[PDB]
Amino acid sequence: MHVKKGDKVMVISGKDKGKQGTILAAFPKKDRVLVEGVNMVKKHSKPTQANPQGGISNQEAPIHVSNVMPLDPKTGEVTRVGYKVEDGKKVRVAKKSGQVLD
Amino acid sequence: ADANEAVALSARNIPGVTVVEANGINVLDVVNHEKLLITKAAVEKVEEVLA
Amino acid sequence: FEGGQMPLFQRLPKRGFTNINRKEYAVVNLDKLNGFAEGTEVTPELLLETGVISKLNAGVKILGNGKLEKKLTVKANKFSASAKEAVEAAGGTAEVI
RNA sequence: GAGCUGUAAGCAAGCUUUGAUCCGGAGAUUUCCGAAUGGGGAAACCCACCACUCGUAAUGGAGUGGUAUCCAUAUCUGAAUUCAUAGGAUAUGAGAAGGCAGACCCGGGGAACUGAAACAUCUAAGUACCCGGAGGAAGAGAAAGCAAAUGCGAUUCCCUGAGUAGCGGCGAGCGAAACGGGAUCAGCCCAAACCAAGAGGCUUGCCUCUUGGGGUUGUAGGACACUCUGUAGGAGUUACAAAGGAACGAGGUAGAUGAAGAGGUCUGGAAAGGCCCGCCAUAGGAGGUAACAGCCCUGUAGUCAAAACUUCGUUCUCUCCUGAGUGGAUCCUGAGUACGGCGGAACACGUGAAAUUCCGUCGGAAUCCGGGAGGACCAUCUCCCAAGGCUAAAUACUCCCUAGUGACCGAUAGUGAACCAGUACCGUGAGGGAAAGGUGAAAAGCACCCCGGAAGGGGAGUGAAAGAGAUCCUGAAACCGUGUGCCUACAAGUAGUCAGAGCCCGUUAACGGGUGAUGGCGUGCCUUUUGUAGAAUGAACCGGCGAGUUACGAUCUCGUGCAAGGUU
RNA sequence: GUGGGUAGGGGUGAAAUGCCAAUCGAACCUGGAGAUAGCUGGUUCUCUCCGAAAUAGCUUUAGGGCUAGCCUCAAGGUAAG
RNA sequence: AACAGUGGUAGGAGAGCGUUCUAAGGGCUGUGAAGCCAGACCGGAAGGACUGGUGGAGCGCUUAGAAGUGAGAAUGCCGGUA
RNA sequence: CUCGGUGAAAUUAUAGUACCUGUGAAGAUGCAGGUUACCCGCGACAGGACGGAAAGACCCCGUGGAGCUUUACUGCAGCCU
Ligand SMILES: [K+]
Ligand SMILES: [K+]
Ligand SMILES: [K+]
Ligand SMILES: [K+]
Ligand SMILES: [K+]
Ligand SMILES: [K+]
Ligand SMILES: [K+]
Ligand SMILES: [K+]
Ligand SMILES: [K+]
Ligand SMILES: [K+]
Ligand SMILES: [K+]
Ligand SMILES: [K+]
Ligand SMILES: [K+]
Ligand SMILES: [K+]
Ligand SMILES: [K+]
Ligand SMILES: [K+]
Ligand SMILES: [K+]
Ligand SMILES: [K+]
Ligand SMILES: [Mg+2]
Ligand SMILES: [Mg+2]
Ligand SMILES: [Mg+2]
Ligand SMILES: [Mg+2]
Ligand SMILES: [Mg+2]
Ligand SMILES: [Mg+2]
Ligand SMILES: [Mg+2]
Ligand SMILES: [Mg+2]
Ligand SMILES: [Mg+2]
Ligand SMILES: [Mg+2]
Ligand SMILES: [Mg+2]
Ligand SMILES: [Mg+2]
Ligand SMILES: [Mg+2]
Ligand SMILES: [Mg+2]
Ligand SMILES: [Mg+2]
Ligand SMILES: [Mg+2]
Ligand SMILES: [Mg+2]
Ligand SMILES: [Mg+2]
Ligand SMILES: [Mg+2]
Ligand SMILES: [Mg+2]
Ligand SMILES: [Mg+2]
Ligand SMILES: [Mg+2]
Ligand SMILES: [Mg+2]
Ligand SMILES: [Mg+2]
Ligand SMILES: [Mg+2]
Ligand SMILES: [Mg+2]
Ligand SMILES: [Mg+2]
Ligand SMILES: [Mg+2]
Ligand SMILES: [Mg+2]
Ligand SMILES: [Mg+2]
Ligand SMILES: [Mg+2]
Ligand SMILES: [Mg+2]
Ligand SMILES: [Mg+2]
Ligand SMILES: [Mg+2]
Ligand SMILES: [Mg+2]
Ligand SMILES: [Mg+2]
Ligand SMILES: [Mg+2]
Ligand SMILES: [Mg+2]
Ligand SMILES: [Mg+2]
Ligand SMILES: [Mg+2]
Repeated sequence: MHVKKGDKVMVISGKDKGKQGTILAAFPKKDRVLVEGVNMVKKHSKPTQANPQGGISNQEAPIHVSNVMPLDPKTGEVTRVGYKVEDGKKVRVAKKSGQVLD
Repeated sequence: ADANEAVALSARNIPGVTVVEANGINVLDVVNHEKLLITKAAVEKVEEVLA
Repeated sequence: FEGGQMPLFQRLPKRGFTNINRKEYAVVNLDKLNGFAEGTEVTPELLLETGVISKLNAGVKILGNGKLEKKLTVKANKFSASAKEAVEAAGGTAEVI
């Protein structure tokens, strides 16, 4: 995917449009990402053994990857992603500025 | 008149703009497009066949 | 089928035979020859090329319907008696080829 | 290139930038059954022998490999029987076997229903089916041809000839071919004379056989003689002999790169939508993304990329290799063949005037001063040279793989099968053969409280929506209910219709809506019938599905173009 | 009782055309196959213009068919009817 | 305008309605598409609107084109329910 | 048969489904004229609904089939020569 776990991204669509956050987890098979503070859901968990009390847990739910864009290191604006070969390694680069994202 | 590559490539992606050679003119393409942009060379080539 | 009444075709006799060596000619009346100008050698190749006849078959026969008022050197496989007269009568030459 | 340990949640235990999962090339492993092949067997089981190995003192046990039949080749034995041969034994074989793609191809065998308005010749049809053989194609193929020209020049396939010629209980029907126009194109090798060498029958200078050379045909060619001439330029593994290697290029089997808007604002759960503005475009294919996106993502155009295996092409290498003329002394040029009688079959062609091709049976040529064909046959002329073989391409088909397309289907449709379907189920078996798609954008899949044993429910919460809460989008009708405005217990009813008070309402505002005491009139619908309310037929009801179509010919009308021409 | 054999133009029958997987004057399955059906049934929107026949002849024909008769549409002839 | 005509089975002829798809043009639609439900509206018929409810994403209109184009009966088939 | 539990089926155009005499496709719950009849059940009986069941086996028709027969026709196997 164009983003990965650890990237600071802006949410560009949905209720949380405008909200920045770090990708806590990525789901390549579903093309979804878990962004911190984004798309909070109230799960109604019954008393288990693992969770003894239960209760209504506020937790992040995954959003679609195409609803996030990585931030340009220079401007701080959203950027599309290109790739260049640097030191043999491939690196993502911000198309807006030119600089390396990762 | 002849197969112009640069014209054909340049117009390819514009919606509602088709490029043909003089021999490739047809009723449906003429009637379906509002404007008909012919070169002088092409008009001569069309008049060769039809007249 | 006539519901079992002996059908018409079957009540009537067969007649005749087909000749294996039957010649049919591309007929050309005198009125068609008026299309050409005077002095034209009207050959079968010319008649076919101009499209006076569509196909040659056994050959070109000139027939004597209509008028001829053109001095022509008509070259044809056959002529009717009146056609050969009419070609010759208006200055022309009927030639069997 | 950052996640991963599949469906599949979940805990668990782990793996992974020291490169995992994942994708492609090449390998390894690959129980048992199955041709199944050590022997047996009711497939997926049982029981062996022989080597070697593990184990036991030894028996018993275990592991690995070999051990079917037929065929080919070789070697060793060699019966009755003397030599022999049959037979037996052993060794070497990537030798065969079986499967399928329900297709296409070539053969062997071969129906009937049906049509003929019956039926037997005939048709259906050399179809279906069974069987054998294949091959990527097959078959055919280099004139004993077509024909009747100042000819053509292997075969195959397409158009046309032509529904013609013809065949035909001359019925029903069956139905060419050549010429002409195209696709594609390619030609070759033997047998024989003869020569050389060797072998075994000496038949004793003859004959037969096996290798190599020679040779390849028609106004004849070859052997044979002549004089020429080549022995390495030309050819080649697609026929024309047959193996192999390298290099270079272009493809295939993974991939890489890839322009431009979260523009503002408005509704909204969400904006890809509206409105107002930009921008890219060799990219406005497509799919996805919370509603419809060229500019959000995956991509697309373009441009790149392969360690490995693989396809094609090219070049070299490699390998192989004389082909022209003149003479007619003899010799050679496909024999149980051609052909014929008899009996059949195939030819469009049904025994006919019946050529031509093939099969069985019997008879049986000529052999260059020769032979065949030109639709009985003869003569003349013309064209050709059988009885040996090989041969690419144009052609057919699609179980598959890749990319794509559709005035094709959209869950009773489209495959039988959108779903764990050839399943469930049915049948002894062959075999028959279903039904069954949709929560949401996201599980955020309803914590908690209450009634209840539970099921189920009422709140609460989540959500845009829960009357989206699990065969959970929409949710028709039949059918089943609850409530009640009008009517109804003296009435004789195809149930309506027209007339009509009373009561109850109030509209798409109309000389309105609901109900209906009572009066008049009035025997459903369909089919089939001379005639049906019919005591004839059909329908329990509701829903879905369910019947003059398409192709190619013919003809007529209308229309259009051109017109003694029109059209491919 | 168990294990076997005979198979459909066939088997088996102390014979009834009996029996051969709840099938028998010729089993069952699949195919030819959408056999054929001059027979019966069915054949789906609307309005308008016009509107029959149930007869003759022939027919292995009689509840079928063909031609004629009668209907319809168009174009002519024109004014015959 | 005038005059005349307009029952109808088989059946001939004509003019139309509606359905799905396509083309072109022009539109509608989350400020709510199709479908569904209801109504006292409109047209000579087939049929067509309008309004409200449900529904939650598609769909008309015009002209032409193409058809798996219209069901109440087949002891029709499948489902559901009497 | 009554009560509690469970709960089919054939059939069925819709039915507010009298009687008589007549009428009519000639045998009417449904047509005509009369006669009679308050509304709803439960147990019984079968006269009718030409009741249900099964597209009459009889009969006829089809240029439909099948099995059988023979000095029907045409063939074939077998057998003899
Ligand atoms: K027959
Ligand atoms: K018949
Ligand atoms: K998105
Ligand atoms: K013959
Ligand atoms: K013979
Ligand atoms: K010849
Ligand atoms: K099905
Ligand atoms: K009610
Ligand atoms: K009344
Ligand atoms: K009856
Ligand atoms: K049988
Ligand atoms: K028997
Ligand atoms: K059985
Ligand atoms: K007529
Ligand atoms: K609506
Ligand atoms: K029905
Ligand atoms: K009746
Ligand atoms: K009774
Ligand atoms: Mg991009
Ligand atoms: Mg018949
Ligand atoms: Mg091959
Ligand atoms: Mg092969
Ligand atoms: Mg071949
Ligand atoms: Mg070779
Ligand atoms: Mg990219
Ligand atoms: Mg914005
Ligand atoms: Mg939506
Ligand atoms: Mg020869
Ligand atoms: Mg002759
Ligand atoms: Mg559905
Ligand atoms: Mg289906
Ligand atoms: Mg079973
Ligand atoms: Mg709802
Ligand atoms: Mg939805
Ligand atoms: Mg629902
Ligand atoms: Mg009263
Ligand atoms: Mg009284
Ligand atoms: Mg009667
Ligand atoms: Mg009755
Ligand atoms: Mg009947
Ligand atoms: Mg009934
Ligand atoms: Mg129905
Ligand atoms: Mg029995
Ligand atoms: Mg058949
Ligand atoms: Mg007639
Ligand atoms: Mg009328
Ligand atoms: Mg009247
Ligand atoms: Mg009509
Ligand atoms: Mg639709
Ligand atoms: Mg509405
Ligand atoms: Mg239909
Ligand atoms: Mg009880
Ligand atoms: Mg009556
Ligand atoms: Mg009477
Ligand atoms: Mg009576
Ligand atoms: Mg009465
Ligand atoms: Mg009865
Ligand atoms: Mg009957």
